[PDB]
Amino acid sequence: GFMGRIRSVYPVASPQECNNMHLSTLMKCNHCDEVSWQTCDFLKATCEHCGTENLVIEGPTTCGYLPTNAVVKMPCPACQDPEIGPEHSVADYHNHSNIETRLRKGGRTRCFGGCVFAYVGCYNKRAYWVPRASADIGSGHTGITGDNVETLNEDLLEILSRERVNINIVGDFHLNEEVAIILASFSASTSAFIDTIKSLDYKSFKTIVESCGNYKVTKGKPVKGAWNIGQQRSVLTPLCGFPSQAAGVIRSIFARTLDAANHSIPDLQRAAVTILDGISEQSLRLVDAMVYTSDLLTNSVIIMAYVTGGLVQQTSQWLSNLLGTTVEKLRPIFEWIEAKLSAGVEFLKDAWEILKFLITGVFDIVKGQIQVASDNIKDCVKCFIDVVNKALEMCIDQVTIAGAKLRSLNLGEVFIAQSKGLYRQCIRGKEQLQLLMPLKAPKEVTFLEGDSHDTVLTSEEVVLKNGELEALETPVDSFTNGAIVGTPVCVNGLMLLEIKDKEQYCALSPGLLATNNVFRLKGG
Ligand SMILES: [Zn+2]
Ligand SMILES: [Zn+2]
Repeated sequence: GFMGRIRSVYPVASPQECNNMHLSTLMKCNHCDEVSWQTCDFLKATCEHCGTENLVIEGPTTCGYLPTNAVVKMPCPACQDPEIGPEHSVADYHNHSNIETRLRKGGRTRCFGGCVFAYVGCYNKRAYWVPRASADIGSGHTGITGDNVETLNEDLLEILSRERVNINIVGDFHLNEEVAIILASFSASTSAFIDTIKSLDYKSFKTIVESCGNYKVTKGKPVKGAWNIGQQRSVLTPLCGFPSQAAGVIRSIFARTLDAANHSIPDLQRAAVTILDGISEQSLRLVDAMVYTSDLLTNSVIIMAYVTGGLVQQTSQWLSNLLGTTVEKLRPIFEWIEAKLSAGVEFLKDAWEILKFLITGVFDIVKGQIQVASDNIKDCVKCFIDVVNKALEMCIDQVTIAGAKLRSLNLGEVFIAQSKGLYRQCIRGKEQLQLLMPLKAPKEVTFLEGDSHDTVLTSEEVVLKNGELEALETPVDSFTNGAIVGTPVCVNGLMLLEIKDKEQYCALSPGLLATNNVFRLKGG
């Protein structure tokens, strides 16, 4: 506010070095009829569910952890009104502030959740108040003041009066709301928090929380007498009353409630977008960082609706990247997804789970079909994978390399899919190739490009041979756990790596490494 008065409070050079406090009262919201801790100033509170501004009514209140250079900013009626204006006297503020005050020996004060606030001045038509006295139940928390407060107050006390508060992750470590708002408590801007929240894991959560706080972080699954992080606890609780801006965004995002009603998912998505943008210009990028890079667990409708809308584009991207081609022949997959997204809330959590598979799922491509690696694949995901595999099976045909017929996959580029991996049929000419070619044989040698196991090359003598070919389903690692070593052979015009005692041969790649497709010679 006025620089001289603020500097008598804090060793502060500019009003912007002052940190806003988190104030909240437990009260019902007329619009949503729910009783929730609502963020507020001295007179107005906002529902974190409804998002509607309300008038503070008597109830338990708290100021949360007190930050450095703490202030409570409020719109100034006097500064806003045209007649009185930005220049006004301390007592003229108090007349139109419509904030009832108690007169102490130091001057007018106002109390809130165990802090006594004093008015320093207006600045940019906003009043600044500072806490002249502030309780501490430990870790800077101001405690709760109200009628049935001790039950909650005693829990808070046991976690917080410790020199080092103990964070205990009870199960497996996962990004949920409580973890997010604890990390957010350390970030001076929402933008900064975005970068820190990426690729989060127990170690990084441990190093960050411990470096920047009086915390000790334990992953003992068995719970202790301190702050236990299990699952599904709201960030709308005084223990999570951190005052920073990022924490404020995270608390709002995870508290909004959108009624899915009979709306389709792309409708809820458009609704989600506007709700999220009003919270913060960074919130879309914040949720994206949390969902796509740190495996956020939540049941929030807004967060789920924001990311799962679209979905076809995210699915096409996922498909194009692992098939290495355009996926417009796979049209059936996208119609199905459009259809299920139109169902609305019914499909919402299945959309959520499909998305998470696209991001972190573990599979291989075998005989032109996706094969997942885990049997805890959810029922909604098994159904989705079988939608995809049925679309691929429409694109399956037969290519015949000279000597044998091999399973094809016509996807705007023909791929070979007899075995694990998708193989291009790139032919490079013997001209200039590293290994010397007898040129006895036609220069119709074929390579096949794709996933390649490391190879050792005993001798570079090339050995032509002929006879008919057999296509074999067997994987190379099944017969070769160790790196495969061999001397090249060309049968009818493509390099098949060979070891003589084994009756099997494997195809070669540009760069001369071995591949999964494997063949044998007629009659063994
Ligand atoms: Zn409400
Ligand atoms: Zn004023």
